[PDB]
Amino acid sequence: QCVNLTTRTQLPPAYTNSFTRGVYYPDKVFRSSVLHSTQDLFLPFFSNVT
Amino acid sequence: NKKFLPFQQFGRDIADTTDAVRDPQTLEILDITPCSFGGVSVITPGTNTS
Amino acid sequence: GAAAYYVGYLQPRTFLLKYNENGTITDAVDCALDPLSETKCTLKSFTVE
Amino acid sequence: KGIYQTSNFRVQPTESIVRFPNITNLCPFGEVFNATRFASVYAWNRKRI
Ligand SMILES: *[C@@H]1O[C@H](CO)[C@@H](O[C@@H]2O[C@H](CO)[C@@H](O)[C@H](O)[C@H]2NC(C)=O)[C@H](O)[C@H]1NC(C)=O
Ligand SMILES: *[C@@H]1O[C@H](CO)[C@@H](O[C@@H]2O[C@H](CO)[C@@H](O)[C@H](O)[C@H]2NC(C)=O)[C@H](O)[C@H]1NC(C)=O
Ligand SMILES: *[C@@H]1O[C@H](CO)[C@@H](O)[C@H](O)[C@H]1NC(C)=O
Ligand SMILES: *[C@@H]1O[C@H](CO)[C@@H](O)[C@H](O)[C@H]1NC(C)=O
Ligand SMILES: *[C@@H]1O[C@H](CO)[C@@H](O)[C@H](O)[C@H]1NC(C)=O
Repeated sequence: QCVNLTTRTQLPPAYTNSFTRGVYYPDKVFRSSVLHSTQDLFLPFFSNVT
Repeated sequence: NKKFLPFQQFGRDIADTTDAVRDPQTLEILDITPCSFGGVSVITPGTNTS
Repeated sequence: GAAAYYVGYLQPRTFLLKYNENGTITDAVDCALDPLSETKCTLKSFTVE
Repeated sequence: KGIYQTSNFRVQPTESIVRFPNITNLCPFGEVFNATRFASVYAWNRKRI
């Protein structure tokens, strides 16, 4: 049983910059002193994040 | 001396060849180095004389 | 209380990653931010002369 | 007469070794392939081995 917490539907959301965040390890292999190019669903740098 | 993270098993170099491997029984990291190395040249004075 | 959360959206992009001596990821480059970032991504070097 | 380059110095393997994890139990071949009732195609079942 849940009783509605808020009546206000939405407020105008404001966004900040995600400076160089959200980088994840693409594979489970170890690399040292290596510059590696990989394609995946990464988060764009300097993006708009709510 | 390489320290693999718990989720990693193999290691690869810039040429994508396997370089470090974790022993699945003793959990120690080992490096793989090729067996062939070094140049060889032969000096002959001609097969018609010696 | 006092809590804040942030949501961003992923997108198919190519990255170039700097791997440390101990195996950590210390830096990365977005290859589509600007022409400078693209030329870094193609030249495989974090410094462009 | 002259000096000629040949193949690089080769060392032949002397032994062969195998390193597999210490595993003793046998895989559930009798409850995956030999089950009494299978799942429907629209609600197929997925099992971890
Ligand atoms: C497979 O066998 C090896 C060797 O018998 C096991 O290595 C043992 O690891 C434990 C964990 O610290 C040590 O206390 C023992 O001394 C090791 N054995 C020997 C003979 O030194 C290994 O653990 C086994 N694999 C698994 C998954 O248990
Ligand atoms: C799958 O289950 C059947 C049972 O219906 C197994 O068949 C029996 O297997 C035992 C062990 O080999 C034999 O002694 C019996 O004679 C078999 N029954 C018949 C009617 O022949 C079968 O072995 C099982 N298969 C697996 C891979 O576990
Ligand atoms: C509030 O919760 C009640 C509980 O039944 C529900 O009937 C009502 O639709 C809710 N108000 C909304 C969704 O605006
Ligand atoms: C995010 O979008 C707003 C407009 O909705 C814009 O004003 C702001 O500059 C954007 N942030 C960026 C581009 O980092
Ligand atoms: C080299 O050997 C061949 C055959 O043995 C001979 O015909 C030739 O004269 C030799 N060359 C010299 C310079 O002696």
